[PDB]
Amino acid sequence: SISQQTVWNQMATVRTPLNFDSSKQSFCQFSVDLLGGGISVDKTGDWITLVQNSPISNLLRVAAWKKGCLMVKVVMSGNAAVKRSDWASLVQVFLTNSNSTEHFDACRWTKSEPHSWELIFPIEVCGPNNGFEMWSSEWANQTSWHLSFLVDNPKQSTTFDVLLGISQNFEIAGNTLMPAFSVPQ
Amino acid sequence: METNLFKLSLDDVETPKGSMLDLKISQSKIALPKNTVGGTILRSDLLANFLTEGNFRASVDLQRTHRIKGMIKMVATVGIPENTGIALACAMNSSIRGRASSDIYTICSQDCELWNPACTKAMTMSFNPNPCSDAWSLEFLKRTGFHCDIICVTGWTATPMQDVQVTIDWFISSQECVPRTYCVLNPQNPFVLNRWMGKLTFPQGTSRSVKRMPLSIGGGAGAKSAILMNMPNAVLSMWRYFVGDLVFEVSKMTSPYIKCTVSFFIAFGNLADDTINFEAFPHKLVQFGEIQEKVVLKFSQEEFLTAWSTQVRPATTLLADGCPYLYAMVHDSSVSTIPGDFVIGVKLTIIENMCAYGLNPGISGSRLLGTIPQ
Amino acid sequence: QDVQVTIDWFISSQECVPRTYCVLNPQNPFVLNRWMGKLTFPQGTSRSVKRMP
RNA sequence: GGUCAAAAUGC
RNA sequence: GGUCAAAAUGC
RNA sequence: GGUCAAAAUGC
Repeated sequence: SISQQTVWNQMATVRTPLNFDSSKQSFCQFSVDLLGGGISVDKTGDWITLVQNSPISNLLRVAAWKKGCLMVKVVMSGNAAVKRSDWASLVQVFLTNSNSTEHFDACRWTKSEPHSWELIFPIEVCGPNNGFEMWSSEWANQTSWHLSFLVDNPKQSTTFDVLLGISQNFEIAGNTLMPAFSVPQ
Repeated sequence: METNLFKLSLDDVETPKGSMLDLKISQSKIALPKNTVGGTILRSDLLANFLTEGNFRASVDLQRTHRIKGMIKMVATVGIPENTGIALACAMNSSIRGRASSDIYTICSQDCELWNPACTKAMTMSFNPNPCSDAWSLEFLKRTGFHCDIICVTGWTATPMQDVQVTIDWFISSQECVPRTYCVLNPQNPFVLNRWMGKLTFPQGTSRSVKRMPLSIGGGAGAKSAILMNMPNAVLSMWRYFVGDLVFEVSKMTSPYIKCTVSFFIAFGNLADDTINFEAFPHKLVQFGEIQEKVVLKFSQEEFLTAWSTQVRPATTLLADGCPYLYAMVHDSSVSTIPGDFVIGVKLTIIENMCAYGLNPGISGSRLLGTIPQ
Repeated sequence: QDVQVTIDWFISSQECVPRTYCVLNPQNPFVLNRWMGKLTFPQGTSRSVKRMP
């Protein structure tokens, strides 16, 4: 085919509010629309989000019809000044196709590893065209893939990095006509 | 004495067949105000809104028929004399997600065609809106976002006496819809890219008015503080290194009265603009016939030794590109008897007999691409 | 400046063939040659629709 | 239908 | 004579 | 590669 080993590419980098009042609760909440390219956040604070203008990130935002398997990676880089006997943080991860409460969860992981953790898993896009799917289109009351998170003691489990990779069998077709992507500095 | 309703032919699920007349779905009239400047959105809407614009023979057939296994045919028409020229385009993309861009980079990847009415007095494009299969629906066109953008890329050369109107005739065709899908990791051949590679403008006079175009083509188009993007580029950039034969399409967008012989070749960026000696390089000299507006240019894979990088940082100094460039020059002069600037647009239609060694982690943003008035 | 049309007149190599009209038993194809109109369309975007009886 | 044009040039 | 009905269904 | 153009007119 066309292949290279261990070459994944960046999508997400979500950082947690610094201003967080351990009083109006313990958790912080956020979501990543893997097939849409959008980070949705809390009102808990002033969140620092960034989506990376990656070959793929770039591609999934523009390509209107998607069939195949993409590979995801979420990494927790945390607050390392916190002494390991003093860790109080879990982070509940969810995989859904809507941001609706009435929809049900596809997969559900819960990780509580001090200072850092890794999570590698497959997502597959199956749709009504010929097996092709379009981002949350009204056509077959179409959907996406969403990766939502729930952080407990967000002052500890501070940073989140989302990477994905592509499958030899990802096929697109069409152009979702999108505005200009913003490039830092 | 009774009639059976059941054995009546009221349940026919078939694609409309007929004469070009019978299979007429709409008539859009588009307005070309004589003070048009170029980069102007003449009309940007939804296809379904373009097609629902008149009650013409298969019009209800468009609306009350669930599966149409035929193709949307456009026939455009506006005549402009030979001492002026406008450069219009019809860009059909598959969805719009927000306040989107209407450049030409961003709107020419799927199915779009540029035409100078002074030279081409009647264009006909045909497309298949479900690049994934063989049938479409109006409700599809409706609830999915099929877009049609009609833009001016290089404004009037001579300003006409009063306003103008382009009338587009819309129809359903006699020919089947054929998919065009993209495997991103196992490209096809010939790979369809369709990339605005630039709007080359050559002022009137004896200036070699040398235009260099990067052959690195991932990220896409540059914007002030942003990157512009179209799938056929999105994917290319998924790879790391590339080769193949690059097939370019040079279009005249100025008035058949503005003359120039343009010289195209392939080199590197280290050369000075006063390099007497280039034309001792494989080169091809282009000249346009009065009413001729399209020259197709093919550079063979034998004009490149080794595959090149798909991305190069935006600052990389014309002295540090190790990647091949596409140089355009004036071999004579730009001459006219009316104010005007010679403008020709270049679009990389297909990379044929491609080789992609790699996978690109990415490089932030990309560089700029030419544009300007008229 | 002014212009001049020069018409060259000659006798031809080809025979003369009649064209008579029976008024009550027309021929085919019937030759009529009728100025049906001088249609003038002003510059602009006017359907400037011309109907001829 | 007539007319006309056309079925092309050089030694 | 026209019209109409009829010479029948399922995968 | 698609599109397009083209393989031409008259009774």
